[PDB]
This record gives sequence, structure tokens and C-alpha cells, in this order.
Amino acid sequence: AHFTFQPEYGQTQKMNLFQSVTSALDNSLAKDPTAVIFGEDVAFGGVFRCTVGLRDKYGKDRVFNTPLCEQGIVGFGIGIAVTGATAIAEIQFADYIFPAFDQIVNEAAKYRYRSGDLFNCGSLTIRSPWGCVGHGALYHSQSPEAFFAHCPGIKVVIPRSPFQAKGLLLSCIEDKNPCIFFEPKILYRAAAEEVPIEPYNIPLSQAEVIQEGSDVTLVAWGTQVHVIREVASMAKEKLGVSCEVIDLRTIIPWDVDTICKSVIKTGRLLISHEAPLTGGFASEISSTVQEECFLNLEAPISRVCGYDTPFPHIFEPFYIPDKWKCYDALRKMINY
Amino acid sequence: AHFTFQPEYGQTQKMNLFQSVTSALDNSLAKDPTAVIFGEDVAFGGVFRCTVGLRDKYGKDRVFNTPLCEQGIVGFGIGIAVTGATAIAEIQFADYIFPAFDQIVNEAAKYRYRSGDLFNCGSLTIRSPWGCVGHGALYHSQSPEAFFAHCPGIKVVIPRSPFQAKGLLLSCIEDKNPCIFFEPKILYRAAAEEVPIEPYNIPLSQAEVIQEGSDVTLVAWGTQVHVIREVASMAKEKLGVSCEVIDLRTIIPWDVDTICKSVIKTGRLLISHEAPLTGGFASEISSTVQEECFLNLEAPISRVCGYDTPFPHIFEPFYIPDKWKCYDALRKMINY
Amino acid sequence: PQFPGASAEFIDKLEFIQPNGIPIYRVMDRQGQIINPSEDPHLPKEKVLKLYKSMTLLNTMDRILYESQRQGRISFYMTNYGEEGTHVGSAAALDNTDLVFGQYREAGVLMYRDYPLELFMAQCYGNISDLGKGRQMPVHYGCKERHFVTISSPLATQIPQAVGAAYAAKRANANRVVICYFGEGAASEGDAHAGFNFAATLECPIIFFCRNNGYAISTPTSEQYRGDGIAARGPGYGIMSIRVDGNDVFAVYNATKEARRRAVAENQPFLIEAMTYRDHPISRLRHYLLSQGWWDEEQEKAWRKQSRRKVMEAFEQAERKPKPNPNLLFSDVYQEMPAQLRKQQESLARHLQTYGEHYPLDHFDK
Amino acid sequence: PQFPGASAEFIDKLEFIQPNGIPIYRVMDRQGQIINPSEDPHLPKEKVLKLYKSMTLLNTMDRILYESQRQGRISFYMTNYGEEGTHVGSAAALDNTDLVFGQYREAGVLMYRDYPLELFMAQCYGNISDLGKGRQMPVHYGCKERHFVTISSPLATQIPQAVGAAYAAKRANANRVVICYFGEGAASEGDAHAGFNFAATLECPIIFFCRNNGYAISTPTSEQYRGDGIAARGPGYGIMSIRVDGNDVFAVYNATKEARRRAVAENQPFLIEAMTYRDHPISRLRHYLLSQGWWDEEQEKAWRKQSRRKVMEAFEQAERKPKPNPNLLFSDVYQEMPAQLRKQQESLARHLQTYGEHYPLDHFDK
Ligand SMILES: Cc1ncc(C[n+]2csc(CCOP(=O)(O)OP(=O)(O)O)c2C)c(N)n1
Ligand SMILES: Cc1ncc(C[n+]2csc(CCOP(=O)(O)OP(=O)(O)O)c2C)c(N)n1
Ligand SMILES: [K+]
Ligand SMILES: [K+]
Ligand SMILES: [K+]
Ligand SMILES: [K+]
Ligand SMILES: [Mg+2]
Ligand SMILES: [Mg+2]
Repeated sequence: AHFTFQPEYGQTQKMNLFQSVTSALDNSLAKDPTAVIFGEDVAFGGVFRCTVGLRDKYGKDRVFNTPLCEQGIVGFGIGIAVTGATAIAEIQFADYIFPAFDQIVNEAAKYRYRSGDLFNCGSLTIRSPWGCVGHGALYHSQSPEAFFAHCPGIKVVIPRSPFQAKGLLLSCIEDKNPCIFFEPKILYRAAAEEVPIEPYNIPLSQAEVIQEGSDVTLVAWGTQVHVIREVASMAKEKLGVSCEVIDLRTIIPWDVDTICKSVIKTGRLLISHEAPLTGGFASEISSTVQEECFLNLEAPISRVCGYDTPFPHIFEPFYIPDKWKCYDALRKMINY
Repeated sequence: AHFTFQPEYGQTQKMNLFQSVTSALDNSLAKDPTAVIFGEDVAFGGVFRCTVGLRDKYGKDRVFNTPLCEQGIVGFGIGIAVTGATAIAEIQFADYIFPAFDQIVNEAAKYRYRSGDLFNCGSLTIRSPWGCVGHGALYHSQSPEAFFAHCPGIKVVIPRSPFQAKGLLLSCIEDKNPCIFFEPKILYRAAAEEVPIEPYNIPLSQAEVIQEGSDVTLVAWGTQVHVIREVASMAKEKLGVSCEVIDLRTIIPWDVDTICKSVIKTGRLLISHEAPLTGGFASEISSTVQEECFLNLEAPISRVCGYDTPFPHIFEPFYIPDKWKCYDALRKMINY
Repeated sequence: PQFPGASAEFIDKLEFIQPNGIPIYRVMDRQGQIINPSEDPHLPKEKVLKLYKSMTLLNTMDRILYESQRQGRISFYMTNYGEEGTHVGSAAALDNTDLVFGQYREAGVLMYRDYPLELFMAQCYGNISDLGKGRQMPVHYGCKERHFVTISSPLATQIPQAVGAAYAAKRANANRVVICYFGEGAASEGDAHAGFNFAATLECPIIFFCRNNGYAISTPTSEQYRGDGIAARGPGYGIMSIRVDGNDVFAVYNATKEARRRAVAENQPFLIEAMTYRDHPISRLRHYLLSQGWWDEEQEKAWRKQSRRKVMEAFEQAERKPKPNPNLLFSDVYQEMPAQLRKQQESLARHLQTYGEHYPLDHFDK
Repeated sequence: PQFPGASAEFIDKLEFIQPNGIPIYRVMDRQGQIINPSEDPHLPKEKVLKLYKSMTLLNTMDRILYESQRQGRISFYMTNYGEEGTHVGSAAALDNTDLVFGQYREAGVLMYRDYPLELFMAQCYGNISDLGKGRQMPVHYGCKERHFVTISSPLATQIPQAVGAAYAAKRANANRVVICYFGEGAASEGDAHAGFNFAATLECPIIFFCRNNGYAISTPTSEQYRGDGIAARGPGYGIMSIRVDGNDVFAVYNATKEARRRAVAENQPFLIEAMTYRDHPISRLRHYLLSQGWWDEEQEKAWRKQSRRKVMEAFEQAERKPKPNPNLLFSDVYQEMPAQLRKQQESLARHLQTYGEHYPLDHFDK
């Protein structure tokens, strides 16, 4: 495996990432009588088990399957939300969210603005499995967040663990704006930690400094957070370099202040993501940090990302921005 | 109007931008027996007149209307291209290209790569009206290039004039990769200049320095090129500043070398585009220039873009990155 | 058989099923005469006069706003010519709270629901009275009070949305139906297939109202579909369907009234395809009014005068109102305003303080 | 009437059209007996034995590759169980050069077209012999030589593409047809509506072959559609349609042969919906072979042995081949390789020179 996962709100219970999603969904339907969950094959529990037991507990009219049509799933979800009911739509793989791009970008994102707030679909949340998985190749490995980042009106949120996933998903479900929640599928079973059984919220548009450092700032999201956490360890051990590790968590609207504050202190920044380099979200963070921290930047900001190719099957080990690729970039930046 | 348009290959004739597109299409069908043009209402000449007279000249089986379905238009175009025939699909407004996003991103862009080059849709070109028009509001004003810029496998090309449009469109039609050609609709009638009657090509992935300068580099594409050209004039007149003006022309794969070479010389860069700031293509250019020209940058790179909102109807004058907004940003950057 | 896909028997000979003409339901002829007494809805005089006045007032507004667009006073306009009967007739069959989704030819629904002339015009002019805050192009109407969901330009996107609102209505169990209007061209979009199928499989109380006028801009229906119109698609989705005469307000009313009754009772979708064109709905109803002794030449002249006057008063008022504060360009993108968006708003205020003379500030509020 | 949308007369009474059961065409019964002599295709013994051997060899390969996936030797696999007859039967009715578009259950088409066991396995293993260069997930087959367009994961995307290839075939005028396979679940996607409508309005020589097995993963067809299957949708699009017994290779062959003949002659689409499940196609054909005196127990044993042996030889070979050079991760993104992509390729080569010990280089070519 290319990463290693490493682990106040009341009673907790050990939960892997798919169990924490189920817990968030369960808490939601229990406290919101209007809430419904729908998509492709969610009735029997889902292909990643995220909705197991929910239909039996809440009823077939609240947890149900739709015909196989992603544009339909999103348009249908928008319509439910327009009436004020909570709609939690599932897109089976993030790679299949594209048929719904028009409904997301031209409709959901613009619903409130274009009606002067007479109508909205703020109670809509779209959840979808995301990121590489070792052998998913072109259509079971994608990280589409940068496509959505250029669309004013929606929020895009990506957790790095079970505890983070339940708190962030509950916040998305309750947020008054259409949200896309991307679940790193490689972590569904791999990552397990203590998760509060009752509902709790983690704020959107707030990054989390998970490790203080003074020489360089490292930023990532999803599974890649664990990769840069390891890279921080390698830099300390091999270079005597103190790394500040930051989980962005919300892609848009993103936490510009936390990132700039960190870079003003360290003077160096490395951003990493599985998605291709060109047009990737690291470009937005880099351009922005350069604009706000020009005087503090000691070296050029580095972006360690996937290559500008479709996501390959047999070549995955060579494609991903692994710890060695991140470490080498960091070494060179330190040496600048 | 927010801009002012200002104007070897044999005989030329004055042509506005829609006439130059028609000329490119005419030259194409004349020299390529396999070529066909299809879309919504292209038979009678199109809503912007770009296909007038072509059906009468080449036949109803070569210039024809399709049902009203953008996903269908692109999938259909891909299929034609798979057999090796030239397919020139029209999407009525760039704002309506989204229903076809999945066919463009998951299919056309990946066709060659995923089949190991056993199949391809390189003879496909999608042309579509683009950019603001004074009152098009949310769905007749969009500039979607940044969404496409994050997709390896396609080329995205935007001309700034009639001469540039015919040469670049002929290059897209003949290029061996699926191309999206965005036609600035505000220029269809507004811009008119001498255009060769016979076919000629302008290279893709090559920016054009239209004015040499030594103090700052200005980069834009489409109609915005004329805005920065005017801004260069204002800077010279009011500030004694020498501006280098560059038309990017190809969004992806973009001409990194021409841009960096210019910035290494001037030490300052301002990028401008009608599209919203966040996730916009200026972020990619800025992050890249910072990585390649860190030692030469005298001031932070500025991005003067549309705001992070949907494109408004009555507020358009206040939304666009006009000459005064660009000029003020340039003034501040010079003063840095 | 024993197959989990479709109930059927075997056949021992190879036979391809051919596209097996749906008749057009009509109640009154071109002379305004009721063709079959058992189909007369016998609507009360007051209601029928409201149908007539709503249709003609819409026509009067169309004439003035169309001319306005030609003079460049408003940037765009779409008339309702030929669609007055389909919309006022169907709207009259709905309960006032039934939710409506549509596209560009539905102003008659709002007119029947007593939407103010002042608001139709505020939206077209993008002035301070527009609750839409001048953000969308003209004729993109919306009214929360009258349950008319704001129109958007992308064709057919409202179809699966209308199905989701209907599903939620079903769950709320409050005897409401959703109606969704669209053209035969829009029926070609993938979103139309999604909406029809979802409505059937999820059992939603929704009426799909398709206006078929033979053209989608320059495209004739021969280039749009090859089956027998849109009505012929209903059965294949398992949807009860009917075709009606769009120039006959009574036929439209009857079909919508019955579709509404059954959709709400059975939680099942209905498809109504109304045939219209480019024997005009206004002309046909006027003949009916005359035959009942409910209208005469003097009443026609007085109404034409009172309507022209009402429309021009709203028109003059709309044109003199200022446009909204430019700050409104930044709100409602999200419910709250992100700090980075506020930063952009502040950036504009600073810009206008210095370069304001170069902007049309005198036209905007504040 | 006089309406430009649909030819029809008027009706004077309000009647909603109800979803009006398409029978399943069968040629031979579960005991392998020809039910109706006039429907016997009387295919030659050699051809019928090829149908039988192609189906059983596919089944043998499926068994071994399925086990391989379970042991984690290949990362994914989709079997062809229950679909052997629909694919070998329809493929036998096509001309060798007819272009095929499909999804995940079409390996039998390639098997009938003599695609090498070595290539099926090279793709699943992503080894150096894969012309796909190991880029896609297993069972995403493609063969330019055998006119089988490379499979992609997004459902239904190949449907409108197949229509465009058919339109181009029509223009090239070379008597070719395109066939496009998909499942009843995939028929719910908007791309399916697009393809069916475009094929009808643009008059394309294409056969849509829908496999209906009652389930799309965990979803029963009751949650997928409410009309009478997919065949019932054909007429509404103006497409000639038929439903056939997917466990009967002869019924499948007859329907495909006639659809191909008429599609190519008339430039019109045909829809075949084959009913299958989870009376197996192999079992039924074997009964037929026995009745003709064309197969016996000893031949069955010898074939089962020769096929197991052929499959294992290809299997062992596939597993020992190395994977492709990692440089192949960068080519074919565009036809040519952009300088910035080459820069990334060079970046990887430099990285591996220094950190190579941390990568599985011993497994990859060069
Ligand atoms: C997705 C999309 N594609 C194209 C257009 C441009 N457009 C606006 S109206 C129109 C014709 C609509 O035809 P129809 O649905 O039949 O309605 P009608 O105007 O005849 O009432 C087209 C192609 C659009 N608004 N949205
Ligand atoms: C656009 C898209 N959505 C969802 C999926 C995931 N998926 C793969 S197979 C499948 C079921 C397909 O059902 P069907 O078309 O009936 O074929 P069957 O597998 O029964 O032969 C689904 C939902 C996908 N590959 N692409
Ligand atoms: K939400
Ligand atoms: K091309
Ligand atoms: K719409
Ligand atoms: K596919
Ligand atoms: Mg129409
Ligand atoms: Mg199925």
C-alpha cells in the first residue's frame, strides 16, 4: 500500500470509513424526518456498504434505488431539495459524476443566485467514492475536485479519516448550500478509529494543521494527507527538516487564511494531490499563496501531482505522487 | 462596448468573425470528402450564421440538423470520428456544452490512450460560441475553458480575430486529436479584417506576442486580448510603462515557453480572463510561471478575472475584468 | 416465460414490431361550438371570462414588450403567441398551490395566477422591483408566492427536478401535484428520458405537459423524432398519455383536470401533448363567449382599452425605476457570503470609488 | 388536423392511452427441438459446431479467469455466464467487418471472431502482449482487426457513438452495419435516449442489441423501468423492435440476421431485446447437436479436455510475460506527445534512477 493510516463528543466506537459514513447517514435520518437517501443500488447497502441497514430502519420510501442515470439522480435530488426536504444522493464512483455535470454546474450551483433566493436546493448533498484504489484504472480511480472548484455556488469536501468523514458529512448534509462530499474509497476499510456514536459537526471551509512545523508547509487532502504526514517524518529523520502538515478538507470555498498563515511562518510550500497537475487544484492554492505571501516565499512553491494522463491500470505504482516523489521534491525545495 | 477591435497567403477579402468561420468550414468540406457538419440548427445557416450556404453547396447529408441533445451530438461526433471521417460538431452556446461533459472528458479525451491507439476520435472538432456579449446573463455568456483544461487528451483553442479564427479552426479540424474551438460571439460581427480566401493554418499550442514590451507581460485570449492591448496603450500613455502583449490562443496544451521567456525578460506578469477567478486558467499559468521564473519575478503575478459568481444580466458592466480593472491592477503591480 | 424483465408469452414466428396515429382530443370547434355535450366542462361564466381576459392581457403585454425589445429597451423577449390557451387552460385546472416548472412559454400560467404586470416587467427590465435582483435574462420569471419555479435557460433541466419535487410532495402527503411544461425539442434531451423514467418507477404525482408546435427554432419535427410525436413515448415508459388540441382551452382544461385528479390519487405520472402552432385560442374562446351571450363588441373594445392602459402604466413605471445596487451581484451565490467573495465585493467598491465616472452608476440604486 | 407535429385525426371523447405484452420469439425448445420448421435457419453442421465450441471455450476461460481474480492474480473479472448464446448467436449473423460496440458481456463476439486466448489474457493481465498497453482494467477488450471497439467503463456512452459510426458507414456506402450491445440498466442512461432518437431521425443502419436479465447489480427491473421492457420503447422512437429468447442461439441468430439485412438495405435502426438470466444456452444447443447426430459423449469429453488445455497454456504464458515499459504510461494521451508531457516522462525516468529500488521494476519490460 502506498500509504499508512494512523489514528469530547461522548461515547465512541471503532469504525472504518464506510461505517462512519453509515453512522452519519443514520444520525441524519433519525433527526430529520424529511431526509431521504437514493441512487444506484443504495437499497441493499451499496457496493461499498455505506447504506447497510438504513432501508430496514427508515423505510423503503426513504432509502431507495433509482434507475441507472446519473443526470437523473442529480436533477431528482435538486427537485427534492427545492421543496425543502433533505436529499442525499449517491453517485456510485466519482468517475461517473460527469453525466450530471450540467445539473450540478448550471443548475444546483446557480439555483439560489439566479432566483434571487426565491428558490434554492441548499438541502442537497451528493456523496461519491473518490480517489485511487491500486487497480481502478481510468474509471474507478478519478479525483474530480478541480473540475468542481471552478463553479461558484457549490461546496466540495473531502475527509481523510473515519472521524473526519462523519463530522464533515454531517456538516455537508446540514449546510444550506448544495455540497459534493468525496469519500476516499481506498480508506473505506483500511482506516479505522474511534468515532462518536452521536452526531457532531466539523466546520466546512476550515483546514486542519495536524502537525506544527517551522521549515516548510505541506498541504494535501484525502488519502494524500497520510502520504505527506509520512513525508514529514522522512524529512525530519533524513534532513532535520521541520514540516507543518495541513489537511485542506474543504476544496471550495477553501481556507486561504490557514494556508497563508502557515507559509508566512515557514516560507516554503509543497502541495500534493492525486489528480493531474494541469488545471489541478494545487494551481489555485499556489497562485493564491504567491499573491498573499510573495515577500515570505523563500523558494518556488512545488506541486507534486499525478501526471497529465488518464489514470492507468498496470502503471498505477508509477503514476501516483507517492512519498518518494513528494520527499524528493521537498529535498530539492529545501536545497533551493 | 468594453473593447475596441483593431486589425502572404494569397488573395484576401474583408470578413467578420462568423464569415471567417464559414470560410474555414467551406475550405474544409471542399478538400475533405469525409467531412460533415452537424448540430442544432446548422442546416439553415445557424443562429450566428456560421454555416450559411454550406448545405446548399455540399448537400444535406453533409450539413445537417440533429435532435436537441448535446450529449447525443458529441457521442454521435465521436462515433463518426472513430471511422476516420472528419466530424465538426456545433454546440449552440458554450454554456450548453455541459450535458456533453461526460462524452468529452471520459470518452473523447481518453479514446486513444485507453485503446492503446487501436481506436481514436482525432478527427473530431467541437465548435461553440463563447464569452460575454453585454446581456447574455448566466447561460449565454460563459467561458468554460478552465473546466476543459484539467482533461488530458483534448485541445482547447480560442481565437481573437477573423484572420486568427480561420487559421486556428483549420488547424483544429486537421489536428489528429479531439479539439474544442471556442468562438468569441461578441466578435462575430464586431471584428472584421482581411482574411485569405484559400486555406491556411495557424499552429496550435503557440502563443503570439502581438506587441513587444520590456516592463511587464500581459496575457489573455479571445476578446480580452483587445482589452489588454488597450491597457498596454493606457500604461504607456499614463505611466511610461512598456507592456509586452501576448495572445495565448491555445488553452491546452499551452505555450509555456513563450510565456516564461517573456516574463524572464520583463519580470512582471498580469493574466486576465472573463471567467471566474477561482479555478480559472490564470491560476495554472501563474503557478507555472512562478515555478519557472521565481528568480526573475519582481512582483507578485496578478490575475484580473471575473468575480466568483454566476455571470449576471443587469450587472455585467460591473462584473467583467475591464480595461480600468486591468489598468489599476497593473498600476499597483508596477508600484510594487 | 419465467423471465424477470417482462411479462409475456412466446411467439413461434419472427415478427418485428412496427411503430404501430394518436388522435387529437378536441372539445370545441373553430367556431366555438361544443362538439360533444358530455365533454362540456360547463365552467362558470366568471371563470371562463377570466380565461379569456388572462389570454388577451398576455397578448397585449407581449405586443408592447416585443416592441420594447426591438427598440433595444430590454435585451431579449419571448412572446406567448399561440400558447395562450395551453397555459391558461391548464393553469385553470390546477389547484393554486400545485408547483409549476417550465421553460419560456409559461407566462400565461403566472398571468392566470394573478402575477402583477409590474413584476413581469421588473424582471424584463432587471429593475429594483425584481425579486430576481436583475440577475437573469428577460422572461426568466419565478414566483415563490405563486408556486412557479424560476425558469432557467438550459433546456429540459427542470424535468427531472419536477419529478423530485413530486416525489417529495408524495412523501409529505398533502394532495399536491407538480406540472412540468416543455417543448417537443426539449423532449430530445437526455434529461427528458431521465424525468419520464424516474416518474414512472418512483410513482410520482406529476403531469408532464409537452407543447408540440412542429419546430425547435429552425428544426422541423421530422428532424426531431420519428415516432408518433411525444405522446407515443408515454406508454413505453408506462405513463398514461393523451394528445390534445392546444388551440382549444376546454380540451386542455379537461385533460389537465383529469390528469391532476388521477395523478394525485394514484401517485402516477400523466403525459399531455398539446398540439399548437407558430383558429387561434383567443379567437375560438371569443366565439364561445358570444354564443353564450357572455361577451359583445362593446365589451371587447372596453377591455382592449383597459388592458392596453394597464400594460402601459406598468411599462412606464418599469422603465423609470432604477436598477438594483451593484452589491447584489455578490449575494445569493451561497446562502451566506464567503469571506473571499466579500473580499471581491470590497475590491469592486474600492474600484468604483476611484474609477466610478467610467461606469453607469446613475442608473443603479444607491 | 393540420398540425406539423403528428399525423392523426380528432377524437371527441377524453381517453388516456394506457401502457397498452411483447411476446418472446423462440425457435427451439429447452429440449433442443425445432418448434416451427419454417423458422429453422438450417445452419450448416460446421457453423453450428463453431457456435457450440465458441460458447463452451468462453465458459472454460471464464472459469479459470474467475478463479484467477479470486486469488488476486488479476485485479478484476466479469464472466459471460448466461450470455454465451446471445453473443455467439448474434455474432454469427453479422458480416465479419460489421463494427461492434459493447460493454462487459461481449467477449463471446470476439471468441466467435477468433480473437486469440493469448490476447484475452494479455488484456486481463496487462502484460507486454496487450495492444491496449495495460492501461485499462481487465475485460476492457478491443480489436481493430476484428472490428470490436474498445470497451470503456461508463455505461451507455457507446450507444450514440455506435450511431455516429453507422451514419458514417451509410455515407461511405459499403454495405456494413453497426451493432451496439448494452444491458437494460444501461438503457436508463440519457445516452441511450440520445442514440435511439438520433438513429431514427438520421436513418442509420444500426442494430441495438439489449440484453435484459432482470437486474442491474442489485436493482431489479421493477426499479429500472415501468413499461414493457426495452422492446416496448422502440415503436415510440419509430424503431422496428423485437424480443427474443436469449437462451436460444437460433432465435438470436434469426432476429439478428433479418435485422442486419433490413438495416443495411433500408438505412433504418432495429432493436432486439434478448431475455436472459443470472435451459442454459449451452445445454439447449448441445441437445440439438445430439438430435442431428452431430455430437456425442466422447466428443464432449475430448473437447472439454482440449479446451481446458488450450486455456491453461494461454493462462500460463500470460502470467509469465512481463508488464509493459512504464514509459507507455505517457504515450497516446494525444497522438503526438506534448513537450510538457515528455518533461513529466523525463521526470519519472530521473526519479526511478534514484529511487528505483522502491518500485516493482523487475516486473516491467525494459
Ligand atoms: C441545453 C440547451 N440547448 C440549446 C438551447 C438553445 N435553444 C433555446 S430554445 C431552443 C428550441 C426549443 O424548442 P422547443 O423545446 O420545441 O420549444 P419551442 O421554442 O418551440 O416552444 C433551443 C435549441 C438551450 N437553451 N439549452
Ligand atoms: C455511468 C455509469 N454508472 C454506473 C456504473 C456502475 N455499474 C457497472 S455495471 C452496472 C450495472 C449495469 O446493468 P446492466 O446494464 O443491466 O448490465 P448487466 O450487468 O446486468 O449485464 C452499474 C450500475 C458505470 N460503470 N457507469
Ligand atoms: K447541503
Ligand atoms: K481534430
Ligand atoms: K430549464
Ligand atoms: K461504455
Ligand atoms: Mg417546439
Ligand atoms: Mg441487466
